[PDB]
Amino acid sequence: EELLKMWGEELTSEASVFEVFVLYLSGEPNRNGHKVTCLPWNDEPLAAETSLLKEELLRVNRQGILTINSQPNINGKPSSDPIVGWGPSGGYVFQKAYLEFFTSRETAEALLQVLKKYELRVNYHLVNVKGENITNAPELQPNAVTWGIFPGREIIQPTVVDPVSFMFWKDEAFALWIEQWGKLYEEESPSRTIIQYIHDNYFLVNLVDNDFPLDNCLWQVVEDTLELLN
Amino acid sequence: EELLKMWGEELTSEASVFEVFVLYLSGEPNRNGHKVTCLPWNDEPLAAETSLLKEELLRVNRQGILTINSQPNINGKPSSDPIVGWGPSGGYVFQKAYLEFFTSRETAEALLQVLKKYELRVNYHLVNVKGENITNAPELQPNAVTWGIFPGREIIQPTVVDPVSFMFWKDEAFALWIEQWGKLYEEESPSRTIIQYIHDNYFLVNLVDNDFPLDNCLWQVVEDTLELLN
Ligand SMILES: Nc1ncnc2c1ncn2[C@@H]1O[C@H](CSCC[C@H](N)C(=O)O)[C@@H](O)[C@H]1O
Ligand SMILES: Nc1ncnc2c1ncn2[C@@H]1O[C@H](CSCC[C@H](N)C(=O)O)[C@@H](O)[C@H]1O
Repeated sequence: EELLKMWGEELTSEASVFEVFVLYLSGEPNRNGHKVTCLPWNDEPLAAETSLLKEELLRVNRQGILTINSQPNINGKPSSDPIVGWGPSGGYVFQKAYLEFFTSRETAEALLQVLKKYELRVNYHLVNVKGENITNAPELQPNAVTWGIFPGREIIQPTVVDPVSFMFWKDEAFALWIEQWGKLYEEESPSRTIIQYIHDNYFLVNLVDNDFPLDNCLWQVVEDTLELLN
Repeated sequence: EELLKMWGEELTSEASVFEVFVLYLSGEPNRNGHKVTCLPWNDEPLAAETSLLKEELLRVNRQGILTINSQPNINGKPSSDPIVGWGPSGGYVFQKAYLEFFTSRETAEALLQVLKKYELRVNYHLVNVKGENITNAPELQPNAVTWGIFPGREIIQPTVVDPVSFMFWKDEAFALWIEQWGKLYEEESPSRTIIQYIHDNYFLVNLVDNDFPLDNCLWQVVEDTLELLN
């Protein structure tokens, strides 16, 4: 009853879903006065590194690019930074920019068309519930996205985007629609209709911008998809 | 006969050894008109990254800090750079500054005294033929000194300074004096005296500055040792 109170008692349209993600990312309550304190993929409030890319995420989600995971790029910041720092003291820490999101088939086709402009810079991975796995991943090999350099030590790379492990995550990612939000609504409801439509027709998408020394391209990539579509 | 022609037919003093290293590092011939084209540890001309730190090495060796291996610090330069670049195209490549050298016991004690000022920033390792291994190495663990970040890929760290492997290199490093320069001179020669003295009384020393984003400290560390000594 508390989940169904924050995610809306009944969805009017896709817009309702778009708002549930925008109200998770902003601090604002819905029209009923309740904050979206979690989503099926998160169960938590955001980690503090998202403070670096909040407005951007607001803008992206307001369009229907439904982000479920993210990362700022970090260019060798002090390992003591309370926002991004980790590991032993006196080192440096690094990140690639990363974005994980669901999309409509229409927006997925517009994104595949725009990713031709960014092919070598951005690793991408689109998939849907029937398969149709599309990725530019080198030989289906991991991509490092977080690492740290520490005094007297080897490099530590704690975090990766593996195209093989993503295909096990896919099975959670799409089933968390029906199993935790669909089964929350009535069987025959237009709400269930909406959620079953999103369970079937949407693409899960992952992007990684490999140029961590530069400004993040992923926001311009999505602006370029909304240009092409609009 | 060709080695003994370039390393000098007979050493007057330690100064003679100091000059053989300075004439390896500069392009200049000795007083006899012959270039030092190699040393016992190298068998080759320098790699092009030394162009970035030549004058510095000239200055260091002119004092008796006999460098046998070195590296500039590199802060995420294009992986396509003909000087420093390596691996797949479109990535970034990184280095810590590194210096490997022999020293007199007097200069080794002056360096141990000055390394107290740089303790956390500079990894150091001194050793001599009897043992007397001194290092600040974390739990006797490797230190990364070269690495690269490439699109779609994990980090590659091709090059390390391992405090355990250094103790196998030690046995070459000191024996290459007697086995390739000492046995080049006569048995009873003052030249053999000189080389046996350097085979026994000198310390092999390795330093690594871990702050690759900053200007290299190692040159000021050696200036600080020549201040203390002088
Ligand atoms: N709905 C959502 N949209 C965008 N980002 C989200 C999100 N829910 C969680 N996140 C973010 O996803 C990230 C998980 S942590 C990612 C790993 C970490 N940056 C590393 O350094 O290895 C956090 O920043 C979290 O705030
Ligand atoms: N006598 C000497 N003094 C100082 N440096 C030397 C030297 N003889 C060789 N070198 C240097 O030692 C280095 C060996 S290559 C070191 C590894 C490489 N920089 C990496 O990126 O992993 C070369 O730069 C070479 O020019």
